[PDB]
Amino acid sequence: PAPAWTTFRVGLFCGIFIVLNITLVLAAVFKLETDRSIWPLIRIYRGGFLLIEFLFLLGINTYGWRQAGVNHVLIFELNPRSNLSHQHLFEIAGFLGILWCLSLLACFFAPISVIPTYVYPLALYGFMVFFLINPTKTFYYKSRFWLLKLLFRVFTAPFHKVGFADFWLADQLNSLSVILMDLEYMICFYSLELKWDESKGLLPNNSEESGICHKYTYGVRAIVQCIPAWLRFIQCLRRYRDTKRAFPHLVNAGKYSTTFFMVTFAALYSTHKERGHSDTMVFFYLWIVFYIISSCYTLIWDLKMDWGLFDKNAGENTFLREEIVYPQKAYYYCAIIEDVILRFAWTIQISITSTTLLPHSGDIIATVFAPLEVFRRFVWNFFRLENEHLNN
Amino acid sequence: PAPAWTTFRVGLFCGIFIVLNITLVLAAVFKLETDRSIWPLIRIYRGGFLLIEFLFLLGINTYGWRQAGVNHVLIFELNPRSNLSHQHLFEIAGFLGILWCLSLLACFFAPISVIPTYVYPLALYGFMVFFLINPTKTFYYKSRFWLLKLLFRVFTAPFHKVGFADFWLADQLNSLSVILMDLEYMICFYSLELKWDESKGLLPNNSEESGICHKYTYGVRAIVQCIPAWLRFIQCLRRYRDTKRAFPHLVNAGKYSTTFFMVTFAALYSTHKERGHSDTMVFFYLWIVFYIISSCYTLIWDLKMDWGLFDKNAGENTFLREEIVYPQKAYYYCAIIEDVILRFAWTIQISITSTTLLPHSGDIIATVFAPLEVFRRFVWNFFRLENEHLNN
Repeated sequence: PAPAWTTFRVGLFCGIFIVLNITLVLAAVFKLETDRSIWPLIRIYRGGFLLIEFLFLLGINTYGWRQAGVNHVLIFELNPRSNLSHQHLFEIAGFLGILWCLSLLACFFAPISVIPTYVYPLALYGFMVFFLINPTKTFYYKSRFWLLKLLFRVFTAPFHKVGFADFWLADQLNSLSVILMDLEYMICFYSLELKWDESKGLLPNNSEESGICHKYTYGVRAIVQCIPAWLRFIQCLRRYRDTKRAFPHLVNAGKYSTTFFMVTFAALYSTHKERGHSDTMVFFYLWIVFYIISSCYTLIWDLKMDWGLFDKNAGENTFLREEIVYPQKAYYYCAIIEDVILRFAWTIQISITSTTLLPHSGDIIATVFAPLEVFRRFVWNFFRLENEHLNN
Repeated sequence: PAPAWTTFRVGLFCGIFIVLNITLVLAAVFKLETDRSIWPLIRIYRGGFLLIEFLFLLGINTYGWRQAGVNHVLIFELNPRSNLSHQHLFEIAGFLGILWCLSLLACFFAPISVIPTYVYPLALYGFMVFFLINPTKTFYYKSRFWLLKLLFRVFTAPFHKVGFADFWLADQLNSLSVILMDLEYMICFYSLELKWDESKGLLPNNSEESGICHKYTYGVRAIVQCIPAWLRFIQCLRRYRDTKRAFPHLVNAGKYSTTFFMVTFAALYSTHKERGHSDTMVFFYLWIVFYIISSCYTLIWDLKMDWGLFDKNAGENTFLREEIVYPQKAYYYCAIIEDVILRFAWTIQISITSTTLLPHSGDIIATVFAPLEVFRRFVWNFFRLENEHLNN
């Protein structure tokens, strides 16, 4: 039984977040001057928005798991006597939303300072990380260090054994590639083009230094995008080498290997089109070919093995598995169809992120389609854990 | 314990109220011009602010009552199957505070509208009164219906039997004469003063006919002040008539008629000042006397019977009673020290809001001195019902 103080905190945070969003929308529509470049602001705050949203739906997921009766503490090897309820996740999400809204509003108005408007985002991300790395024995002194340990163990995956938590968190990271992409963008912007000992902050894009972060002449953007795929590929390879069972781990390695071919081919087509080479169209051709070969194959891995659906022993449960726990079948069907639709959109977003086509529109497309695969992951987790619980 | 939805609603409403208050303060500091008169607006919203503060303090009172272990249900003679915890009062107070802030902000800014400022208070108070008298079976139907029934019982006190709750709310209304005075000010302003078939709203007015609501006319200012005094007076007269006890029911007659004497002398003094007679200062002298015989008499009623301190069997509890249920006597000492200060100020406020003196500064004193008698009565309730429980 959660104390009422937690629920009161949840309500307080939700209300403050709601009004801050409303007033920030009003300030955006009214106070913003239209000539000044605005895109860097969204490219900076998109990561914060994505993380906050993901935390919220993770809380929803754990509440749903607890209500459905799926014993998840044992399969997560979590401590039964010390576990996090959804209310705490809601408080964390609300507090982060409050700080993000305040930071964006302060950047928007900027009454007075020494540096005009480019001081708040760094302090904001610093507050986030200091919350993450808090060494005191407070603020859920169990969850923070546990998450830090899991993150460090994932970051050095090829040496330690891989469990359920390891690959679960790795795949969750696989859907937040926009986080690290925007992080690298902010480093590149703040290190090379931005003059810290300067004023203003509306440098024209006609300048030669402009768009350097947008260009791929260094070639590290593709790598920084495909880190999670590499991590997952090497974890599944290590799992195979440990257990010596070829079929599942090799298929998983293939599914996670298609994406390096994706990004490498997209980058090569990009450099050949900017170089004006005569035969730039063939790499586009095999680009769509790899599109199909990756999408169709991640689809079959998702629907066949992950959820155990479309099985020939379905029986009376047509279009589902013989044994189910969630009573609403329409939720199953909607999840399948939406999963299919957004699977292609996810790799569309990857391609636009790593291709640098349509500078006017590509940023907008990435922005709109970023907060959708996170929703897909949220809905996916339900059925992944129900299947794993039934298998166990 | 209430369902967590209750606490969540309480937190949400409190947070939105805090954020609305702070943004209203910022807008007033920034947007408002100093030259333009603002006093009518604050005189309008004072009543709503006082009511909201009263509801909050009532919630705190009932929480403390339940915690201290006093059997308040029997003493109020309320049904045990339907009682309101502090959280319900908290959510109602937060809701009304939300609409109060929203209406004040709408009056303040008025970005796009047809009627600038002179419809919102009417709509707010109308919705409040409709909420009070909504005949449907929702939104705490029993509490509102019971309160309406007991209000009807109180307003016909000379005919109906008087009880504990009757005189309790009679006293609460006595300390809340400010809302009645402000309501009559609004009524006369809306009927005769304000310019209806015009625009903008408040405009500088220097004519003699302006400020008639600031004037006493003939008696329209004193009588509204002494409505609570007259009501409590006739309640005590009927009580004496039914039980036939001399001491308390006859001293309370002077208790509630001394304020009548004071307001009448205030009216005569203000009229003499308008006439400018030489003998006027004479009525000033007895004024102070008729000031004194009010406050120090009311005081000797409170500490001796209602709270019942200064008992001859005080013993170890210095200047207190021999039996105290509250843990610390520090609250008792604080109450005793604050009662004397706020009682005199209460009488001063009753004098000033009726004598129509100090035109440019008296209203400021009235505004600042309105929201403390509510706090005084909030302090009073604890000890009053505690002593009543001990008497029972």
